[PDB]
Amino acid sequence: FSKEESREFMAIFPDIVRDLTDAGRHTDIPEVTKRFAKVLQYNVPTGKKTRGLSTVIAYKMLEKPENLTPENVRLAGILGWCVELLQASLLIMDDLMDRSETRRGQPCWYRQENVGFLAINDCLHVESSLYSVLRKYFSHLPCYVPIIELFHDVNFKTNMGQSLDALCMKDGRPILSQFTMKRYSSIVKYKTSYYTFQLPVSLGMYLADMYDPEQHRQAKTILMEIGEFDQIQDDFLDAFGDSKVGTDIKEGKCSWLAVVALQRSNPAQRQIMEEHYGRPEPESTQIIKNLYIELGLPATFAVYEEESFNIIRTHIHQISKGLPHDLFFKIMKKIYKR
Amino acid sequence: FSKEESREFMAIFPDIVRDLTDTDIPEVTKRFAKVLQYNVPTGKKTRGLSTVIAYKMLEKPENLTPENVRLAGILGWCVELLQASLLIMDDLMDRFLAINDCLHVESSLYSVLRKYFSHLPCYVPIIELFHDVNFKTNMGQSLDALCMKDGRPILSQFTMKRYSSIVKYKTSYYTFQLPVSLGMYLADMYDPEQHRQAKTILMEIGEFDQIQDDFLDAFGDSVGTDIKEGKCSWLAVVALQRSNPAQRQIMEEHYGRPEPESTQIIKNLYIELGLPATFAVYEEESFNIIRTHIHQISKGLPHDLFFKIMKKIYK
Ligand SMILES: CC(C)=CCC/C(C)=C/COP(=O)(O)OP(=O)(O)O
Ligand SMILES: [Mg+2]
Ligand SMILES: [Mg+2]
Ligand SMILES: [Mg+2]
Ligand SMILES: [Mg+2]
Ligand SMILES: [Mg+2]
Repeated sequence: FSKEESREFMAIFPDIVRDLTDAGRHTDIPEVTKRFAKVLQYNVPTGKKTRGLSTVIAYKMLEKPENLTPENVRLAGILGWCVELLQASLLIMDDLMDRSETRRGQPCWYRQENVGFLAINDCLHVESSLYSVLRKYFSHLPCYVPIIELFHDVNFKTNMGQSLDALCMKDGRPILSQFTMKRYSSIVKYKTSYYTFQLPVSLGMYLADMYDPEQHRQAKTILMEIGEFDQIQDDFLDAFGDSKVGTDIKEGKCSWLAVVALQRSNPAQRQIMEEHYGRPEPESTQIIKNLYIELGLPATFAVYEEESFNIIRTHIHQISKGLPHDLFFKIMKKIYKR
Repeated sequence: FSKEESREFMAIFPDIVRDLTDTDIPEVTKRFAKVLQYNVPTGKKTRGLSTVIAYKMLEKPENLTPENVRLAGILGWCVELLQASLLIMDDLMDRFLAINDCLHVESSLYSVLRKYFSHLPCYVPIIELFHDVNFKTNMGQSLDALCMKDGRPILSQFTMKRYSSIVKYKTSYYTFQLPVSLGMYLADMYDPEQHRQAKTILMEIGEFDQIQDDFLDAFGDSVGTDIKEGKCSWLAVVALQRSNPAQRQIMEEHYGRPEPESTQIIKNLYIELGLPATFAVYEEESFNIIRTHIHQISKGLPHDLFFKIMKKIYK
């Protein structure tokens, strides 16, 4: 993203914290409002903010140029921060569920002194807070109700994704019979692609007064295809990228690598996965990495990266109902880095 | 609640489960049906039935159609979905329930609202009420947690002002305000002054409800764990107001400890400090104040609704 777009977006965050903690609403409980400021300051504004900024980009590529006022671009930024509020809520909870040590370079929120399982309340609180932001800045606009309904629906779908991911684990141990490409695809769609890709684009559309369910559906078909590649590349680089140190094997994740390894494995190779996948010992991670190398997963990913890129590019050329192709090409180029 | 009211309310629940669960992801949808079935419809449903009663006592008789009473029942089930999300979060904090099931069950009430209410004039006030009540409930949960540090109760925090705030935010908003404000909105009663007048009485009733509960935790016939858990209970707050330095040291030493003998030491102190007699004086004085405020209720609100709520809490 541009320096001007990044700085404009970052300037909004302190106002959202004031709106949620210092707007003279709850003056009888200052210790709680001061704490919630710290919850927001720790968990919301330190990332790359890809999803927030992408909300602004989407809006700027969907709206008529003559409607792109500083005021409307700031509303897009506020919607972006609501996506970053939802994400913060989801990751606070996922870290507690996964018992992770760090997120985005920082100790996980639940590990901070006197949090622990109180992170569940903080998760609910941060997600609830975005609706207060929506009421303040959007209650007077026609997009208000569609935007509220989109956030609640995406929250419900993301929960289905997280729960489906959990149905791949039994008492801390991966259930390898569950590691199918069909279930993988479903996990990625529900758990990540709705909030990562569909939510920013649909928000841009609503702010631009695009309400045609068919325009949203066309955008969704493409964004779910891009989202699937984004998570597959992420899974690949967890094991094969250059040092973030990847822990997906130890964690027993239903990764694209594990799914494709099980498709390709002879019985001896399947037994290695059963014995060593999702185990804590370093030598068990190395055994799984070595099996991924033996099964040719690097070549497999290289072929998938080229084929998927060509299929998505073809599908974007075929988009209709006046959706701008350049937006979908721009999202592709960010994800494929070409 | 009449047999007819209870039975009509219960008949809605299977529809709500089908609405939310019945797809490319049938194994996780089936699981979510079980999450709902196992956690939402069991036990008394006082908050959801209160929403129906509020609507029936607020609406014009001519508008009380079977169809509108069913809409009130659906709003009551939305309150019960929020209750279930809060009981799940409590079960998770105590401990096939998954940690995200509390978030998922809470999110599901907004899908029910969209389904049944999105075309009605009351829709935005209702969704905004749920949004605000959720935020306030979370603030109250956080304030309760600020009364504990490193596993020990912070007795300097145990003030009546903080106790009243905890009860208001954590409990009374969603238990008492939300059912009545829903009944009002469904009956096209939008006037902020009417909601405010109801709120004054409902927060007083909610305060007595929690104080009675706190009293019975220690003094009721069973099994109460407030003392062992170091809870910011009315008994602990008043004990600290009434204690001399020797009595305060007994609280510092024994409040919030795991040993059964420490719970008996604290119960003995509550007896020594006359907490039972203090509760008797409060129950009589609060009953009189609340009855007075109900008789004074204005802005065209019905007395009988608030008397009914008061009578269920005080018996
Ligand atoms: C309803 C909830 C709480 C959803 C969580 C959403 C999410 C993006 C989880 C992280 O995935 P992960 O655990 O597979 O990977 P990591 O934690 O390593 O990012
Ligand atoms: Mg996870
Ligand atoms: Mg995780
Ligand atoms: Mg990853
Ligand atoms: Mg990780
Ligand atoms: Mg109790």
